[PDB]
Amino acid sequence: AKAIKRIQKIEVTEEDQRKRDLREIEDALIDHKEAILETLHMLGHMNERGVLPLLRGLFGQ
Amino acid sequence: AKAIKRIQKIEVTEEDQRKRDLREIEDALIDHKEAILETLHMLGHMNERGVLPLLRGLFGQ
Amino acid sequence: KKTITINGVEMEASEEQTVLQLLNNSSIEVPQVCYHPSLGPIETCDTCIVSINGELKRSCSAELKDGDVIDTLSPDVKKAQVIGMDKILYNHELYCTVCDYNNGGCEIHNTVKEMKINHQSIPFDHKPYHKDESHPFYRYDPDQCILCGRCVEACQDVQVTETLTIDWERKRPRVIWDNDVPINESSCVSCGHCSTVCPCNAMMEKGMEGEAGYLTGINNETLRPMIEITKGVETGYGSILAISDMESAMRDERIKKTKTVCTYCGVGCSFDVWTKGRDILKVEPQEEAPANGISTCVKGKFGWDFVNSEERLTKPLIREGDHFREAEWEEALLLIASKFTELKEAFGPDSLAFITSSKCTNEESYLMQKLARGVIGTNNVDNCSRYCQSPATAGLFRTVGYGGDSGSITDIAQADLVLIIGSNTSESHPVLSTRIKRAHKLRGQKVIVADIRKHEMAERSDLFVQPRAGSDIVWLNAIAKYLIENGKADERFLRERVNGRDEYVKSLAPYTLEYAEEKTGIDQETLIQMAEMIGQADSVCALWAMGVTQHIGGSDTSTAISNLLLVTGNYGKPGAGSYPLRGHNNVQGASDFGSMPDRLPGYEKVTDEQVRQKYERVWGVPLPKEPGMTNHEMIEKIHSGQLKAMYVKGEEMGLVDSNINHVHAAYEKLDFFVVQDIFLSRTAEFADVVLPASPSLEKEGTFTNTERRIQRLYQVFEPLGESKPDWQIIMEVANKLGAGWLYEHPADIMEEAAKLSPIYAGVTYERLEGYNSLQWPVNADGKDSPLLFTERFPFPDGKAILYPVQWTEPKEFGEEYDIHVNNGRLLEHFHEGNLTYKSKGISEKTPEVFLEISPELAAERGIQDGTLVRLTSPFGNVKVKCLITDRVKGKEVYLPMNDSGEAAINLLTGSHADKDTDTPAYKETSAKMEILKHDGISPLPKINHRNGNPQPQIGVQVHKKWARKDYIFPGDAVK
Ligand SMILES: Nc1nc2c(c(=O)[nH]1)N[C@H]1C(S)=C(S)[C@@H](COP(=O)(O)OP(=O)(O)OC[C@H]3O[C@@H](n4cnc5c(=O)[nH]c(N)nc54)[C@H](O)[C@@H]3O)O[C@H]1N2
Ligand SMILES: Nc1nc2c(c(=O)[nH]1)N[C@H]1C(S)=C(S)[C@@H](COP(=O)(O)OP(=O)(O)OC[C@H]3O[C@@H](n4cnc5c(=O)[nH]c(N)nc54)[C@H](O)[C@@H]3O)O[C@H]1N2
Ligand SMILES: CCCCCCCCCCCCCC(=O)O
Ligand SMILES: CCCCCCCCCCCCCC(=O)O
Ligand code: SF4
Ligand code: SF4
Ligand code: SF4
Ligand code: SF4
Ligand code: FES
Ligand SMILES: [Mo+4]
Ligand code: NA
Ligand SMILES: [S]
Repeated sequence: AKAIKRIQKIEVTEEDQRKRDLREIEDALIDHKEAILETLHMLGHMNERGVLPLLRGLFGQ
Repeated sequence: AKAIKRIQKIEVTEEDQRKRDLREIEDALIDHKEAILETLHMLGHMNERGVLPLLRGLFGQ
Repeated sequence: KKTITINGVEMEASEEQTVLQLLNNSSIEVPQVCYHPSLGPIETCDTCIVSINGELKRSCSAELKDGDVIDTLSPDVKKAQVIGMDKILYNHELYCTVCDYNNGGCEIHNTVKEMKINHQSIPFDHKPYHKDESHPFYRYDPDQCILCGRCVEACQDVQVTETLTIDWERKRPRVIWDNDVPINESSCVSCGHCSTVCPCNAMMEKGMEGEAGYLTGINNETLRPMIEITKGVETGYGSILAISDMESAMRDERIKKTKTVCTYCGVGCSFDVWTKGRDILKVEPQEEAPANGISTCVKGKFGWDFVNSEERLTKPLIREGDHFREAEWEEALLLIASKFTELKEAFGPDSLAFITSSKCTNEESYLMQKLARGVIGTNNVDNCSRYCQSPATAGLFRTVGYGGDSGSITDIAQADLVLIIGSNTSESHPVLSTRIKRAHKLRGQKVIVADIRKHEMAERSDLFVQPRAGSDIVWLNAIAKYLIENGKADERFLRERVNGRDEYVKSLAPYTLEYAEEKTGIDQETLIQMAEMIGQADSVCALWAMGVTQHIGGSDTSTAISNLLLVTGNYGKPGAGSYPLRGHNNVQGASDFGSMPDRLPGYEKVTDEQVRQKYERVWGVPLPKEPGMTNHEMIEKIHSGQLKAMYVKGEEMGLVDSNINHVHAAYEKLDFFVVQDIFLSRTAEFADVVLPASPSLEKEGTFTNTERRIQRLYQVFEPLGESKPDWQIIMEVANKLGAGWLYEHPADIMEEAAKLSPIYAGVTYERLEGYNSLQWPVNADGKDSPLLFTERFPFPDGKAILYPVQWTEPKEFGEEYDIHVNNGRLLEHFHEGNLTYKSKGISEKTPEVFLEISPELAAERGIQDGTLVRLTSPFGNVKVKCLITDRVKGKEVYLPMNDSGEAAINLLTGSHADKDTDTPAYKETSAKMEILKHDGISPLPKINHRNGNPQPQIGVQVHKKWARKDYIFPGDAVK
């Protein structure tokens, strides 16, 4: 066909890009699932032990 | 019936596995709900006390 | 034969020419800051001080004699090594934790570490010079320079550019570019050699600056006091060297180092790409690289900017009237399947042509032809070898039977004589030419250059003859006639290994010295010298390129070169052979995998019913029996309503086919046009569908270079956006047509193809892992063929064939066209510059095309640098600025290909092609020149390498350093 240069780009809406970015963060959590799960267990123990409430009170007051 | 060995596995799609993995992370948050809630309260106080803004500025500048 | 005793223990010496070479093989600790195996000994660092028979001597230069008592452990030898290191440390500041060269491979760093050094006797004193950061690609930091001369050895004796020298005669020596000019304004060709061989950060790539380290991003304003604080605090070198080692280890998280094969020319340079995310930090050459070693040119070392160009196509484009619509991959593939099936049903399978890219991999060439023959059902396949070495392979097929070079680049560097015909070897095959230049400069290799333009090879040649364009076969036939008749031909070789001798001598009848002098213009006396040099040389490598083949008699002139080599007995032995230099990075491999209308992979003829039947059983479908169209012929068949579709991958046909006005006219007529490329090329503008392809760095696969050397490339980056690697695209197009191909990696494509192609039978990805390579023919046992025709020639009787060839007069354009427009490439630019214009650094020193006018023609037409002229031929016209230089003579001008519009050389060229291979005769272009503007800025800036002033010399001139008053040999520090 004849020579053309103009390209009409595909519309990536604000909401579409937001989903792509959030999905990228979701995939990173999925990849580091074990590390997150372990962090949550560790965090749960810090709360059971005196640690998290003590820090909440140290900054609270 | 006659002897067969071939097993036709059930299709776990990429999106199905993503939901399973995210749901596993959700369940861990639900289990450590109190610890997370306590961390958030402590974090809120760090911000009120101007500790988080100080750190934001220390790294920002 | 030699027996020595090192450190008390005695052991026999093998072929180790030096004491250091033996110590290294024996795994004995010895510092060697200035020793790099690719360069050889320099004797500048003075850290290899070992005691050869009680005498303290530099082991890198010390020759290993029989019965030598070498000691590398006594307190005096160690006290001498530390003294040599103290001078290195006085000229180099250690700041490793915040240095980009602290990547575990720094020779100063690891030597200070190996020597268990904790203090520095001579404090670091800054040199009285500023950093030379003028060049776009690399920079010089004189304060970090240890004056080892590794960069000087590389520039002078390895690269043979001769820009770098060390001003030893100065109060505080430093590396100088030309006669101490800024790097950017010097003759520095930007090859990268000096940065590669530098043992520290003294010469580094600007890509590495602030990127490699975790703390190197800290602005020099804050980082400088940090270094001064650390220097003062420092307890010992070993303490802060451990801190720097931990940080160096951490860099492995960020920096990714991946082996790849250069996407540019046929030299086949392989190297590691250092990438932090998507940023290319540096192209790090490796000694293990089979074709190049540590050698690179500006294109492979620094011309990779295009991979990250904002112009990279990331989405398929479907034409929607007067514009391109960005569309999903599914709709683009569905449309290609619907239209390809439509033209195949209504007009036949032969109404669809397919163009393979010699930029793409062997597997991608194989899949394009499997799509054309096995899926569409046509033999209309081809690649840019049509405009390139089709005449050279036709010549080799007629005489020696294999469509490739006779040997390796190592054989070229070994040759007694190198005959170069119509080949700008240092600009088109830079790393291959470094082997010839070094051999001529140091080993005394004879170099004969036959060319119409005085290029680097012509300037450095032992004999530079200038024959008239197209007359090359006339002098080639005359050299053979004189050598045969004067009894100087290798009659022993011709006897048992050659056929058609008497018919050959009958065809040489018209080519007498008088006829050659008359037609070529080379006098009879110099013709005698050429014949004597060729005949008396024990081993002769004949390297030819587009100066020979881009002609009407290009196939015949190529055959004449092979015939001459047969006569002089230069085949089947190391250091000799026919070397038609392969153009693209993978032109050899694209042809090797059947991207030719007449042949299937492994060069097995299409019309061969036995070959076709083999592929029918494996592919599960019948193959078309009749051959197809050539790349050039394809536009004629569109113009005659025979070709309704074209699938062109990675080929800029809209600018590289001859007579681009006729090619563009054909494009408007064409029913369906699919262009697959990494950018919206000139050709892609005429496409109905453009598919975003991924370049070499974004895919895996293999390339076959000029030496028939199959090399594997590893993926550096993941494919950008929705661009897919070419094999994945070709496979997805075929699958849309019901092919059902199930490849998962190019290695799957290679396994299928190795079984079918006999010359690739033993090729497996396992045999090509890392820097490993295989030269074809590779039998199923994995045994490759580095040197062809050692045992026999691949013909039924094992004998080569002398092929009768006639001179075909080059096409005459007419009396009105008095300018012979010679055309070619430039060292820095690759063709129209679709890849190299994206490189900002290359564009900075060569921003545009230019027309080389001789000082004679410039005087006659009143031309100055920048004069806009209009070359007009019977096919089109170009408007181009002028550049005066004695590189071009009389009425022959030179127009390089680096332009995509007004000055596109293929607007002048005609559709006339070689009579046997249809290779467009690009070196047979005439035109008339009309002045348009008189005053204009010169098209070649002051910073271009061609505006330099090299300082040729043998070595580093280390004797000048020893002649100084301040020089005291570390070994001499006894009393
Ligand atoms: N830097 C760079 N290197 C490249 C390329 C690139 O674009 N840039 N392209 C690659 C490709 S695809 C190609 S094919 C190869 C080949 O590359 P070469 O063939 O080495 O390159 P060109 O300069 O096109 O060759 C033309 C040379 O032959 C001379 N010449 C012209 N006509 C005649 C004639 O009739 N007789 C004689 N004796 N000499 C003649 C010209 O003056 C010039 O020296 O280079 C590859 N290497
Ligand atoms: N006047 C004149 N004309 C000539 C010549 C001459 O000497 N004089 N030389 C002739 C010869 S020898 C040759 S080989 C041709 C060179 O002509 P081509 O073979 O067309 O060469 P390049 O201009 O390098 O075009 C390469 C194209 O491939 C694209 N590309 C790069 N990497 C990839 C990849 O991985 N995948 C895909 N799909 N595309 C990619 C680039 O963006 C570019 O558009 O020129 C020919 N034309
Ligand atoms: C110190 C460890 C900090 C870990 C930060 C975790 C960030 C969690 C992001 C959660 C994103 C939710 C995804 C979504 O809402 O779509
Ligand atoms: C230092 C403590 C770090 C705690 C990390 C918390 C991670 C939060 C994960 C949030 C996941 C959201 C679930 C979802 O989007 O489906
Ligand atoms: S060049 Fe090597 S020795 Fe010098 S500061 Fe950098 S890492 Fe250390
Ligand atoms: S040409 Fe330039 S980059 Fe190459 S070795 Fe010489 S000075 Fe260094
Ligand atoms: S610039 Fe040259 S002399 Fe200086 S350290 Fe680097 S390679 Fe050695
Ligand atoms: S000589 Fe060829 S393969 Fe080697 S770096 Fe230069 S362009 Fe790449
Ligand atoms: S390696 Fe011997 S003096 Fe440098
Ligand atoms: Mo080519
Ligand atoms: Na280096
Ligand atoms: S080529």
